[PDB]
Amino acid sequence: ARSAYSYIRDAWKNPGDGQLAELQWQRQQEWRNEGAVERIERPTRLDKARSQGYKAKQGVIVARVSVRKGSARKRRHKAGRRSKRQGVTRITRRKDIQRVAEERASRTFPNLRVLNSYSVGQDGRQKWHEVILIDPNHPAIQNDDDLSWICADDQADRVFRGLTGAGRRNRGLSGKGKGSEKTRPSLRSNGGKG
Amino acid sequence: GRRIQGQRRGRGTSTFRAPSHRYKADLEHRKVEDGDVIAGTVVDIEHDPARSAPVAAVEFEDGDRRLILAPEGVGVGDELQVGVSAEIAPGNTLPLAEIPEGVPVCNVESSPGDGGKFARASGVNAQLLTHDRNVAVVKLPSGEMKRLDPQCRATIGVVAGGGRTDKPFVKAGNKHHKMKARGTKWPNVRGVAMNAVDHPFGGGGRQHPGKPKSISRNAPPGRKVGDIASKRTGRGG
Amino acid sequence: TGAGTPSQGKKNTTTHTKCRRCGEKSYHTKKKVCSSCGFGKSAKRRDYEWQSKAGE
Amino acid sequence: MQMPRRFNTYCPHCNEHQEHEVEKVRSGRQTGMKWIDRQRERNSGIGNDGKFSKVPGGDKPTKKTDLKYRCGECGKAHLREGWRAGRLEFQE
RNA sequence: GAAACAUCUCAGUAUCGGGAGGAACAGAAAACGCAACGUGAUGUCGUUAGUAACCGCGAGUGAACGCGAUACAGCCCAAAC
RNA sequence: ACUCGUACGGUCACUGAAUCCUGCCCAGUGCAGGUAUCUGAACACCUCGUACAAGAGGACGAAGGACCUGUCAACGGCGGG
RNA sequence: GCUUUACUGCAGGCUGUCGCUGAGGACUCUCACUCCGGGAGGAGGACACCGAUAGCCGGGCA
Ligand SMILES: [Cl-]
Ligand SMILES: [Cl-]
Ligand SMILES: [Cl-]
Ligand SMILES: [Cl-]
Ligand SMILES: [K+]
Ligand SMILES: [Mg+2]
Ligand SMILES: [Mg+2]
Ligand SMILES: [Mg+2]
Ligand SMILES: [Mg+2]
Ligand SMILES: [Mg+2]
Ligand SMILES: [Mg+2]
Ligand SMILES: [Mg+2]
Ligand SMILES: [Mg+2]
Ligand SMILES: [Mg+2]
Ligand SMILES: [Mg+2]
Ligand SMILES: [Mg+2]
Ligand SMILES: [Mg+2]
Ligand SMILES: [Mg+2]
Ligand SMILES: [Mg+2]
Ligand SMILES: [Mg+2]
Ligand SMILES: [Mg+2]
Ligand SMILES: [Mg+2]
Ligand code: NA
Ligand code: NA
Ligand code: NA
Ligand code: NA
Ligand code: NA
Ligand code: NA
Ligand code: NA
Ligand code: NA
Ligand SMILES: [Sr+2]
Ligand SMILES: [Sr+2]
Ligand SMILES: [Sr+2]
Ligand SMILES: [Sr+2]
Ligand SMILES: [Sr+2]
Ligand SMILES: [Sr+2]
Ligand SMILES: [Sr+2]
Ligand SMILES: [Sr+2]
Ligand SMILES: [Sr+2]
Ligand SMILES: [Sr+2]
Ligand SMILES: [Sr+2]
Ligand SMILES: [Sr+2]
Ligand SMILES: [Sr+2]
Ligand SMILES: [Sr+2]
Ligand SMILES: [Sr+2]
Repeated sequence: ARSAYSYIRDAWKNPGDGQLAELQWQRQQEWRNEGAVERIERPTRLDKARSQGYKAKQGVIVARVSVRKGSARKRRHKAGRRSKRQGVTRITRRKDIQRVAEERASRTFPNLRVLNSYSVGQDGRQKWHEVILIDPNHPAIQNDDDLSWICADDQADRVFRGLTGAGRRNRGLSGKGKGSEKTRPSLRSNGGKG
Repeated sequence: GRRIQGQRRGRGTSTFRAPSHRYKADLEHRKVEDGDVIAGTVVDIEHDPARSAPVAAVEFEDGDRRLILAPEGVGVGDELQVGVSAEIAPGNTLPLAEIPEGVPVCNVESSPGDGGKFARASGVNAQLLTHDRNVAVVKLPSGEMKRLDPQCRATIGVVAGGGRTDKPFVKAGNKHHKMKARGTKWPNVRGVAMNAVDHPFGGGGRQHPGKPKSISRNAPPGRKVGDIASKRTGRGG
Repeated sequence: TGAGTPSQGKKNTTTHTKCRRCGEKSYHTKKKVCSSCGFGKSAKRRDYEWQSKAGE
Repeated sequence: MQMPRRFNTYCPHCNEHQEHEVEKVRSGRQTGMKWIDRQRERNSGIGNDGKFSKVPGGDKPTKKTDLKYRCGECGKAHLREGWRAGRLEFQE
């Protein structure tokens, strides 16, 4: 039979329809008055959280982050630039808003490590994402056969080096064949052409 | 070129800033709940460095020493009342609804409870004209008919220090002293006397503007100089 | 007044001093920032890639 | 100059002389789906677009004859080398 | 550089911000597509090749599959119950 | 920032104490107001096209422009016969 | 370096359109959102702000 989780999932397929439309209209009013990074006890999308790796355990933290909507907040050139490099308005950043959210969260919690994240909607001026962070130093996690990999030294600051799922997708690493010639094993090894 | 003088202004540097640390008080109306039982005695009449007009020092019934925007004919010993049921006397503050038509008023609020925005300079006044349940039409010092909320407070009488503009400065030194008390860079060098690099009207073998002086509203800062969006120019016609 | 020799006489102000962090006479006693190591500006030591030739 | 609307001349299709009809080549409308149209969309970004930033040039004082010679029996057309003519009017 | 120059080129170079390790990153196919009755995670080396592809179709720019090597290693969740 | 400011304000320009004065010109350029009609992009909408799409056309039409008016202590002009 | 009715572009301003954005070719409302108010509450209101795109102006700048 269907899980209770499948209903949270099916509601989030259309966040502008049904009971969720009313819920988000109410929640966003409280969210707009909240901070940049707000730690929350329980995830808004349980299915997605659990699907991404969350467990109702010690050392597993969730936090909602709001990042501004739109393109790059670019300053115009103060020196000589050829016509091609004179733009301000149409320039967009190479990192997506989800990745900016994950980084801001990881900085608010220096000891924790980013596991994953997901979208929880937007209004006209900003976007909200909930980031699942993990405590690599808590024994409740060092003994977890499903999460203890994040405790390794090489997993330190994993988000800033693009090792998150959102990191790997934004780096163009999804495709294993055609189209990923300049992306795998890294953008840097391929001369920054990805 | 180089940024024009009006552009250096917005950066808010020392040269363009007002000497706020030498200023006395932010002349706002008192916060009363409802009851009118707030009145006070005028203790002193001081000079306000920010507006070059006098300001009255009032001590209220509850023990609050605040500087208020002084109208004409207000002295030491005089009692001033602030509230809804206040007396229609010069120097009293009450909402526009309670003030009768045809009475000169000053320190008028824009949105009820802001503390006064309009008619604050030396000798000027706002004229209260029409009454309604919804709107109070006030004629501001510029001659404009401002439709306001009747719950907007205002002080009865014309502002003190009238006729200041009547006497000439005579000499540059007097202007210097007035300007040292304001948020203004003075003296003024004409753009026509500058280099092309410094102003749109700069350059030339003789002094005259480049293009015509009447500039469009859509003009960017650095080009918006001369006669900004002029409907007309000159005296005749 | 000339910008050269006669303007050098007014120079009796102390700005750059011995730094607590690096030991260089670059701690600006008015800015409270070291021009050499960045003490007072950053926790990280001031270093730049242009302090050496590009391929070195 | 004056040009006869219908006249006897060679047909490279029929391989014999037939009565041809002369018509001025009417410009066929563009689809906007050729490679050059797709390149105009792709190679245009911030600043100058190179070749796509150029505007159409001038005109020669006199253009050549742009004509179609349509066969009377087989109904197929052929193109010929044009000649400089300030005006080209047809007879009948 | 294009014997000017704007796209292009120099170059994702210089330089700047953030961060890990002793190495990093990548990685067990929603792959490939010598189309196959075929291959079988990933880096890297040789080659494929200055080939395909791009380009005021100018100057210039420029892969990959495959192959020969190196080394080889596959696994864990979410959900169902 | 102006601004502990509010039109007797303060911003932007021109001229340059006082005294006597400051003519004519709105065609061009600028600014501003208006505008039946004309022109005027994209989205959505309608027709054609495509089992879809590219694409072609139509309808509607903002500011702007055409057009009209105001304005020279606005740029300036004040001749030849 | 500087100028402009040089070429090409880039900011900026104006304007339409989409998102935020809701209820009953012009209109009413209040629930988002904005502002005023210490507060109660008041003004405004699906507009404005902001994100995106389109047309016009655009030596202010390259
Ligand atoms: Cl992290
Ligand atoms: Cl003054
Ligand atoms: Cl012809
Ligand atoms: Cl194969
Ligand atoms: K260049
Ligand atoms: Mg590598
Ligand atoms: Mg005040
Ligand atoms: Mg004056
Ligand atoms: Mg000063
Ligand atoms: Mg002057
Ligand atoms: Mg000079
Ligand atoms: Mg000179
Ligand atoms: Mg200039
Ligand atoms: Mg002169
Ligand atoms: Mg002059
Ligand atoms: Mg060259
Ligand atoms: Mg050439
Ligand atoms: Mg290249
Ligand atoms: Mg391939
Ligand atoms: Mg002079
Ligand atoms: Mg506020
Ligand atoms: Mg220039
Ligand atoms: Na962290
Ligand atoms: Na790319
Ligand atoms: Na492309
Ligand atoms: Na050359
Ligand atoms: Na040159
Ligand atoms: Na090119
Ligand atoms: Na004129
Ligand atoms: Na020079
Ligand atoms: Sr760290
Ligand atoms: Sr206040
Ligand atoms: Sr105030
Ligand atoms: Sr000049
Ligand atoms: Sr006149
Ligand atoms: Sr001197
Ligand atoms: Sr000194
Ligand atoms: Sr500092
Ligand atoms: Sr450094
Ligand atoms: Sr493109
Ligand atoms: Sr372009
Ligand atoms: Sr010609
Ligand atoms: Sr293998
Ligand atoms: Sr005079
Ligand atoms: Sr005119």
